[PDB]
Amino acid sequence: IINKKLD
Amino acid sequence: QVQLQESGPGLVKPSQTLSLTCTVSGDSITSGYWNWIRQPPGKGLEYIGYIRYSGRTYYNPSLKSRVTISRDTSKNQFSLKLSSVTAADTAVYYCASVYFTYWGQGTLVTVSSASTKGPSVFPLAPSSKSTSGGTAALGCLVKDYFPEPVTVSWNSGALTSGVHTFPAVLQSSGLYSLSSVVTVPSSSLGTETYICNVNHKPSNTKVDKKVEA
Amino acid sequence: DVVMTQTPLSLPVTLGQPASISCKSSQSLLDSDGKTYLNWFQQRPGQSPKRLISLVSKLDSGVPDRFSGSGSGTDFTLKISRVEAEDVGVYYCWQGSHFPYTFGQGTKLEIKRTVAAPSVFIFPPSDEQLKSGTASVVCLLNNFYPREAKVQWKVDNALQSGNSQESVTEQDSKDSTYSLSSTLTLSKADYEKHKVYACEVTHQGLSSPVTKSFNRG
Repeated sequence: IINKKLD
Repeated sequence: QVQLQESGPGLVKPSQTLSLTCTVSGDSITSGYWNWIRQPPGKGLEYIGYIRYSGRTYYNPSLKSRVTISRDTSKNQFSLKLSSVTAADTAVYYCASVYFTYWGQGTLVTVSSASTKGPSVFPLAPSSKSTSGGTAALGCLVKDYFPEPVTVSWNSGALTSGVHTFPAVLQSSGLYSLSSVVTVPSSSLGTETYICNVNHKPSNTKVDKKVEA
Repeated sequence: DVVMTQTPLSLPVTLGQPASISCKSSQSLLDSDGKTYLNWFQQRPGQSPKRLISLVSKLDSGVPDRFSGSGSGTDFTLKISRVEAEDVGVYYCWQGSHFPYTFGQGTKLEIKRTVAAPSVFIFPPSDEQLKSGTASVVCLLNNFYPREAKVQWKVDNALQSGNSQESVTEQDSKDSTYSLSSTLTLSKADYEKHKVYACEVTHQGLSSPVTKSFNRG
């Protein structure tokens, strides 16, 4: 579950 | 699941460099993102930055001139370097996995020119006046150490339920002090041995104290 | 950076009642990819923060459905339909659509539970500490609610003033109770001058004050 911009 | 644990000196003199290491178990740091984040006393959370699966780093521009994050894939460890510290860098420092799913327990770093000092450990002896029917209280008084924190365990971790370790208080001497107490059955006295184990990492001291009735 | 602000910063909630925390950001968090990276942490007492809500309203794993999240663009709400004891802690909203990631001040959720009286214990100083020249007399108030309590020291019936220090635990995540220590500090010389050391406690959970005392012998 993605909760963040990584780049 | 992924486990993380940070390590490093609890005390850093002003204008010196703080160094911390995070050891990762259960998955390789060649694969994820590895974050540092800090919690100054009573002052929410502050993101520091990360190192990537590939070694690429991102730094909070609030800190980027004094901060380095690096990694040792041989030891499955990544690390934090924050130079020219001031009392503003006093905080709990946490490492965490990608999306902050898994966390270390955090390590308190105190920025101060005062010297470290380990604690004296005195018994809070169970008496007839520390027993309430079936319940007796006993403890350890952990006095005059700097800086925070001390860790107190009981019978090397076998005695977990019933423990209260109170928050430290800063005395006007500039030293901290706290008590750790535990409630046990009054029947266990005389027959069960009770020992408190005090860890003061900043001074590299561990103290074991047998508490007798 | 993008600023996160929470309200209130302190939230006392009766067990079983609902609770609401508002979060507002200084910029929209709706990214062009269609996602809104507003999230919530729960920091239980003595622990690190843990994921609670992701993307405004998706409950993260292991989170009870009593929790809800809402809002769009700049105004956000955390909701607990019925507050339970495990909800004790600090709640942080944070933002992951702009670098650097930024976090709210945190809202401390304190729990109002059943009133319960402390159990009181008293400890004489050990002979060992006396050799250092100082005497610490500890009075312990265990597992009580609310946190307010009056602890007075009496030495041979003399009311003590200005030589005591108290410390209170965070409230328990399972019991929602407090425990308290009160420490009376004397020189060994002054400790040896007197016989009876008494710790006197009043609390809303008590019909009468409770005294614990010892005889220094």
